[PDB]
Amino acid sequence: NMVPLNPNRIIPDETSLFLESILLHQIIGADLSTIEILNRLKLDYITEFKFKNFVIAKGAPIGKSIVSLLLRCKKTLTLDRFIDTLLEDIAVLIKEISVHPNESKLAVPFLVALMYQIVQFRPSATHNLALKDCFLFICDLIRIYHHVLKVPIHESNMNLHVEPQIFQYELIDYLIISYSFDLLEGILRVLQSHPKQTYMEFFDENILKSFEFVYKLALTISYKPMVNVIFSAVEVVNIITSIILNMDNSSDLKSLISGSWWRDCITRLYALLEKEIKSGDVYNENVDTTTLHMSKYHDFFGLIRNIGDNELGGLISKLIYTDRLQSVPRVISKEDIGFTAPIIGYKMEKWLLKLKDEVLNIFENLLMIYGDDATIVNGEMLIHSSKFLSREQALMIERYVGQDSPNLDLRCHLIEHTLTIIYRLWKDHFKQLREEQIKQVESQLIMSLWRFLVCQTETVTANEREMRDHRHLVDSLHDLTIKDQASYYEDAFEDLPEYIEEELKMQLNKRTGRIMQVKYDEKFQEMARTILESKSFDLTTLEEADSLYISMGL
Amino acid sequence: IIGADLSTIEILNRLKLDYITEFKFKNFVIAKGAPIGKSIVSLLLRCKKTLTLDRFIDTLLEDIAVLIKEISVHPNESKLAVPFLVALMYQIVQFRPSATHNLALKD
Amino acid sequence: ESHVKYLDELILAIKDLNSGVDSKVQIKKVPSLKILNTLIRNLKDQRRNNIMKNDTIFSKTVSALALLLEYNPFLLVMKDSNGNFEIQRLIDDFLNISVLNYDNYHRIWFMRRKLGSWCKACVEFYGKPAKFQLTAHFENTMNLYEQALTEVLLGKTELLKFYDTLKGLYILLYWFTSEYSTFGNSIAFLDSSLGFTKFDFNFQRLIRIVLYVFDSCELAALEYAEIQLKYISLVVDYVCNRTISTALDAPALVCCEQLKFVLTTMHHFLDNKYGLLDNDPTMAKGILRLYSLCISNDFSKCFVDHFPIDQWADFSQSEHFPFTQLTNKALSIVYFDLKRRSLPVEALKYDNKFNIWVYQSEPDSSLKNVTSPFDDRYKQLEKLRLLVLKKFNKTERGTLLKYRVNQLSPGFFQRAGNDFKLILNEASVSIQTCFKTNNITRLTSWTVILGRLACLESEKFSSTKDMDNWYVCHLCDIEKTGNPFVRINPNRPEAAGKSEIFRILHSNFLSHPNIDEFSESLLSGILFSLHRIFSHFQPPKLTDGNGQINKSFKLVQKCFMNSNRYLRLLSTRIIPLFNISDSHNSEDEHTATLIKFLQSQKLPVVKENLVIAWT
Repeated sequence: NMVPLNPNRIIPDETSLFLESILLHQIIGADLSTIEILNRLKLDYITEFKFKNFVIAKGAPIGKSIVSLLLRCKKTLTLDRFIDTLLEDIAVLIKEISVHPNESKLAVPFLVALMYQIVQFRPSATHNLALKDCFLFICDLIRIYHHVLKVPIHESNMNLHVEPQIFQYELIDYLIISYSFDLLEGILRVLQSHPKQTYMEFFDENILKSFEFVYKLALTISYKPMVNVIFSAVEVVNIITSIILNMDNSSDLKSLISGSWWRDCITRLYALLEKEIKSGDVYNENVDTTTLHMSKYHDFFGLIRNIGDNELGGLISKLIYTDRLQSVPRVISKEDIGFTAPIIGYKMEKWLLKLKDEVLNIFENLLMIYGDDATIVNGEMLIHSSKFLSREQALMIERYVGQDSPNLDLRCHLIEHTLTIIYRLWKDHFKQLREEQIKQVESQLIMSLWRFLVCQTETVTANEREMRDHRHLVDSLHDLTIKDQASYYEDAFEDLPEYIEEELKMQLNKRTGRIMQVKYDEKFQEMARTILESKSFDLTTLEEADSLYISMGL
Repeated sequence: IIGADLSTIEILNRLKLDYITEFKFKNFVIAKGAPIGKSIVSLLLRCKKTLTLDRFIDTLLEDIAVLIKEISVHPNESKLAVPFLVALMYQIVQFRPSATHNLALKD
Repeated sequence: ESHVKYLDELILAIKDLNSGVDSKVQIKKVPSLKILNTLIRNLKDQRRNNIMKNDTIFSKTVSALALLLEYNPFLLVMKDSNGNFEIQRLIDDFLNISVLNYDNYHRIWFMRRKLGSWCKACVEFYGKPAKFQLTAHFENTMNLYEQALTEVLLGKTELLKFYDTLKGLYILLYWFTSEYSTFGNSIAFLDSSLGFTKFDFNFQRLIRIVLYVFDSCELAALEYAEIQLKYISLVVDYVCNRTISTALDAPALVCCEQLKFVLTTMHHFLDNKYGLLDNDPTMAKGILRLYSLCISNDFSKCFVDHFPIDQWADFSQSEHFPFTQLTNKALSIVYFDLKRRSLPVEALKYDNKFNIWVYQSEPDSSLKNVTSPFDDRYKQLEKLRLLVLKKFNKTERGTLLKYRVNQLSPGFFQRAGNDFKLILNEASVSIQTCFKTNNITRLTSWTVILGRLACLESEKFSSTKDMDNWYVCHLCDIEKTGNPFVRINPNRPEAAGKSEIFRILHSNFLSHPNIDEFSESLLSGILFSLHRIFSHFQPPKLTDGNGQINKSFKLVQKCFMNSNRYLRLLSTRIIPLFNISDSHNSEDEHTATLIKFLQSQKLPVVKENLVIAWT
């Protein structure tokens, strides 16, 4: 039963694999490895930089120097040390060509991207000090680029959108921001999977405050934000909360994070959830931020996620001359970027949908961070939460079913889950909710519960006769998915073994029922019922709960 | 190389060849303002995970040798490539005796 | 064994025990905990080998047992407890039955989706406190597994025990390699979304540390071959759920970092070759899954660059690539497609033997696997082949909803295929004859086609908009905000006048002798049909003055008198649709009629969708 030592192992040098995954590293749509995009850039307003042998001479491609750095500190460090050292060095570079307001700072985006490829090449050994370094670092960089993150909601008269149609530097700023927010996500991840015996370090008031300023610059309630940064900021909020739970000695750091500071998170995050999605004009200047757009004028994927078309990634395939040592880079253009494939809008909206899954689940995570709570959840996480829950009931009904699009099932699963969030709030966090706010939203609460309730008996099919017709009229997308998973996307789900389609006929059927407002899992239905029929609090008037229920029975 | 102050891979990265806008032996894309070194780094990198020790050697030898040639038989262009290409050939060659294989060395 | 009927008796008993009242969940405890012995025995005897490995009968008996614990929801509100967590002393023997079901992807997805319900949902009554201790014990188990994975690097373990330790690795792993719809905050690391949960790259770290452990410790058994080829299967199961599920086109990825990660991972596994196994379509399955994910989208340079297999090419042979027979076959397929759109595709022509574009393969043949099929009647294998190969259709490479109108009755594009009128007339003649008493499945797919095709004859009058370009409609199906019915403008065309779909549908699904009630759900189907056809097309009068509500609004009313949400709310949505108009909303005669209609009923079932319709 020996498992033999292989006396001639060939075990990789992961720092070497890293050196590779750097020198080859290419952003989505680029002509070059983005490292080489660096490697064709000399800049004339930094004659000579050094931090620790990183001379970007007066005649150096910022690449030339950065790749050379990869080589030097490759010879120097071991893996964790090299992660830390590229962090520090590439950062202090990002500063010295970011706080230098007259030079071509297009190294900076891919430098941040390099932060990303670093931290998320070896999030195993990356460590708190340089984590916070790059974190706070590009945070202050985003405070450097106050202009784009805070551009007037509609350019009020005086302010004009007469911009040089320039995703050129628009890319520079936006790219840095989103890439670095994804780097914040990955830093949270190194600590997020890091042992929770050691969670008192990468949390500090400086993390919080830098994020204050940058979060507020991105979720610009007064100006016209962009959806990559909105995604990214709310994702950072999300992982922040994830660790607010996954920190064991939680009371101390929950004291450290200010209650008013989560509050200033969630004012803007409720603001988000109440901002909406106008696909037909998502690639056009729409209404005052109540229309998440990610306009083609500022449009690429992002790093742990690909929401746009990344059309402007193609113009990164014209980002530099690719035949010239450019001093300032090749245009990317806001006008050129963006009847062709509204699947573009559909996948991006499937994101924004998953975004609001993130939002609901991290609102939910807040719900857990406090069992006994404070100003962030003061019945407001019933007000705004159930307001979203009922807004999505009303939208799914009034349009989205029949609108019968890719969104349907994902949205219905996640808003029934936000129903469940309402449920556990109204049961365990039932302690907080006081009269003033249960009166501000008695409406939403009671009738959202009532809507889900008018279903359980379901005398229609209770089977797969023509509720499968419904599975075709709306769940046709998930029918394409059952086809695709059985024919393309499962090693075993070809030649079904006859104990699974017996289940399919009803399971996918109640999936499309949850799409079409009915036949939610008995779990779901009694969740919704018990939220309302909890007579322990007179949410319902006992003499009229009969008039309520008699829409179904009871 | 002594006096060649650089990472000679970067040296190579400073070698564009306009006339030859078409090149490809074992995946060797090259164009007008497209540096010899840009394709050199291209190879080095993904060839690490593709090839083994000696097959890496051989692949460099033969590919960068096709480069050696098609620039050498290209009298119209200048051959700044071949010196440091061959310097690369030497770091290759030297890297180990036992690892390096006589077939590759032959070729 | 007749213990099928033994479990049948137990499930009949639990079905009998509903609740204090007819409706049967009872979220909170009812201390009456009588089926306690049977519930424990469900898993107490699951550790056997007689019919505990069967499916069909026993499998549905276990599905019914899951419904019994939801019919009792949570008895822990006042009872059902243990020293640590009882929900964990459930999960652990569930993972024992998992290592029993270790290989069957069927038996693992079903079991962990129902236990998903159990944890992500059937404790989601509470959330915080139970979830906390559940996650604690989960992390304990993970750390134990990781510490056991070390000393096998040096040989002082068993053989079956090593196999099963690395299999328990895999079982944790697949349990963890689904998308959100399978868990939630129950487990610490599957809680976020948008390209990351606290798992995804805890998991990439898992995968890379276990690649370390594999290159460190190995053995030459074909079962180990399997428990590694399953690992490449899972490292692409990592990405399959991390896709935006793009309808029917190979699902684009949410996160190109899963893309690069899996590229690097299976390419280093091309390197590893640990545990070759015969008769294995898993290898090429994974490679083609990923290439399908990487066909011609922006991920193109991504895949070719971060997973170049090409350096195993060797045209000069008929035994082409070195991994395994059918693997190397399909991999040369993917390779050869790569070369295909690399070189000038004018050098390719459709040689029509297998009708895929082929460039100059070689002067000599040297292409034993150029386009041939190979499978033991494996539809998935050959469909991988066909989709990837014909993905450069350069003709009808589109559709999803219109492609579904054709998927049910396959063999249906044997003609123009693009043409609206062929499906027009075929569904016409179908509802004209194709039922006797039971055509309530295929006729239903024809009604979903009728709705989609109304939305398509809407997509037109705007050069090429036929079945070709149709993932979903615009005026009905691109989701919006604001007053959505702002989009729906009355200058639209008259329904019957500009839709023979309407003419003959009004004849058949609306003048049906049993339209009153033949199949509640089919009724609601043609209901959404009317919904969309009207959203695109001007409304004919509901009532012509002298009565005769238009045998469709009649359906509106009658289903509006449903007994639950279903037909009722499915009716409600379209009242406004008839209202948005002109020349029938001219003197708002339609408006006043439907106002009187919303006040022509008070039946208690319908107050809700009444308030909807009014809204």
